[PDB]
Amino acid sequence: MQPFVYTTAPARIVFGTGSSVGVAEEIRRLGLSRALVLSTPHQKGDAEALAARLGPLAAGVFSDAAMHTPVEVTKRAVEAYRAAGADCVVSLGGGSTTGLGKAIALRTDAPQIVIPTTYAGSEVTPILGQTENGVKTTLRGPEILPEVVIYDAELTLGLPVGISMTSGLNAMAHAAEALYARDRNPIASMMAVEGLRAMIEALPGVRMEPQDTKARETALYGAWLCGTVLGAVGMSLHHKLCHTLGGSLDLPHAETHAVLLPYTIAYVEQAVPDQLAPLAALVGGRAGTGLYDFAARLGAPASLAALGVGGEDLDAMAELATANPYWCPRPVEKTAIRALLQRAFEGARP
Amino acid sequence: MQPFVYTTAPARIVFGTGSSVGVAEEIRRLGLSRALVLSTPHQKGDAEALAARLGPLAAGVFSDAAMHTPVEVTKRAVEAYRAAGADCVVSLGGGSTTGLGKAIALRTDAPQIVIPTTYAGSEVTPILGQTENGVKTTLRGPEILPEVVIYDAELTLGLPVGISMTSGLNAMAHAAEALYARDRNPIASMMAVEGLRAMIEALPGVRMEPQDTKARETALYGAWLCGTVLGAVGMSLHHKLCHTLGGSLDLPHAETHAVLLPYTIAYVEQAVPDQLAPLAALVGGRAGTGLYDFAARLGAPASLAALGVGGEDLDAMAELATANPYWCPRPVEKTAIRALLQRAFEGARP
Repeated sequence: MQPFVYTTAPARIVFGTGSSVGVAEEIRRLGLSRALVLSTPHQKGDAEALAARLGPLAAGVFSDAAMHTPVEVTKRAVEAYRAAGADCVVSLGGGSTTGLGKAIALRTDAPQIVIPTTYAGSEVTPILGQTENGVKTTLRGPEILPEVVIYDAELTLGLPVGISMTSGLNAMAHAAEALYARDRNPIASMMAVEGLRAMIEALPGVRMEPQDTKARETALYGAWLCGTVLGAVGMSLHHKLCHTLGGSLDLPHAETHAVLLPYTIAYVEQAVPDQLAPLAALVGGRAGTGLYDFAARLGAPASLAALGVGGEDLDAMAELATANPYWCPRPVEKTAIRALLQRAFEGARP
Repeated sequence: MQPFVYTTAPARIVFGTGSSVGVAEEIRRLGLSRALVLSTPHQKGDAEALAARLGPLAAGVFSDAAMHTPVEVTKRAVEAYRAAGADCVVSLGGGSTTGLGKAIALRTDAPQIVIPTTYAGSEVTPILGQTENGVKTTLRGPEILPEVVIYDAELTLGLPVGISMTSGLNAMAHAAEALYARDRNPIASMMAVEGLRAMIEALPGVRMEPQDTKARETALYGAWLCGTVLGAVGMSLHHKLCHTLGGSLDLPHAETHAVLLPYTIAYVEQAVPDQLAPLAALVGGRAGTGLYDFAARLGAPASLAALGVGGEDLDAMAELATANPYWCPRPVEKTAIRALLQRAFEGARP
């Protein structure tokens, strides 16, 4: 056996269809009483309805969360948190909403109750990416990890199919990289395999019937495990490239994951195919090409060209990706990253 | 899916052969500097050798750890801890030594760094048993769960084969009951299966070659996961029966588990075969009868009669077993418990 470290941090994860009826009780369980409910504009009404349900337990709604968690928006949200007299945040939504809550927590020590409605998995990680002056940078710390998460699959029925598929691939990216992360361990790897298995089973079902509560519950269960293993063992080249392009080119985030994943996994698989073998098994092929084929079954975008990236962007992106790199089992110098980005731009099978 | 709550607390688990060289580093990482090193009288030499190596970071050695964690010993240990200006404990050795550290932690808030040398699994539970002027008590709480565990298989090579087998079966019992816990969750269940797989692989290897570090590492990995699930979810018939029956008759603890497990698992398996299916699949298609066959493979005692129990004792045991009502997936009824005890007394196939 390879040596390892396995670490747990304090968290309370509530999982079940209809579990979101318990938001009030979870606020009270923390000894708190004035939540700022957070959303993007895409779930503004849902946030307002939740705030109304909370009554005296809601201090207000901030519905302006933004992709890539830009510092300008965080500054507004913190001012709103302070002015409202809030004592916690309730983050209703996807990864952008969770990210805002984390950015507020970093600045204010606000406890977070997160109600995820996508497969981003941010709700169970101590990691925060924030964008400032065209660069997204990541931080990790106990201040960032949400105290409480409420998983209610009924809240995912309305997630549009397209973003359901690419958010699903975003979840899979977490688990795939967990298999070869610097801080990998056998339990995180077991959980990563189960998360991948769940996503591979569920996403085609969700595509076939977006209102299928069984397929939605399986996908959300998978996303929980995929996010958990990201939080536990960290990340590598794939996440670095997503953060680089996402931040700097303002690319659609889940879509960037979906497009890059077959290429970044194919690259790493050349060096550690044994570590990626369990993923290769689940996709019924090689890990990289198998992901490309699976993403095609889901109808996900397959090229960076489809995301509006220009060939002229790639040099700068390859250079930026070598600043503050994430650990990788293969060397990831600028020449190699540029070639990988060229492959992803073209969108052909790895 | 069955809804669940998954709660974690802070813990760092360091796993690897030779890892015990890293105790100083773990004390430093906690920001602590005055460790009271704990042991039994036998491991006094080992404890003093560790304290010497710790230099500035050791406050002293207390080497009077005793079975069942008697309050008289704890009082002397706490007096030593407080007089030395200690700020944590290092619990080197068996379950008794882990218990002493927990008893000190209860009273002093001492962080615990546990270096287990057995399969007790106490190092990853929030449970503490104590004896006070003869009175055995059990408590549980977050203050009891050790902050740090260092698993070094090289420290387990001296565990005699007999107790290795029966304590290994006792560890498996935690995982088997975790699969049907009232508060079962997917992470505890995955851990449970993995712990069972590890013990099923390792224990026969240990029996063949007790000095084999590969088999020993796998067994210690199994013990960690089985202890973790003991710590995470509620046990049931098997544990309640071993506790009451072993406690009342002062029967050898691990041996009682080893004898009863096939029968108690068989009993529950009649009602919830699907929950035990992941275990049944590891032991030939039926969990209860499979565990009977597996235990025989290890040379474990196979009957209550082999543990000194007489036919005339069974009535009283059945009364004790049904004296204190608790949750089980199958009704616990005296008639069925009588039949279970008779089968266990005879050492017959379940």
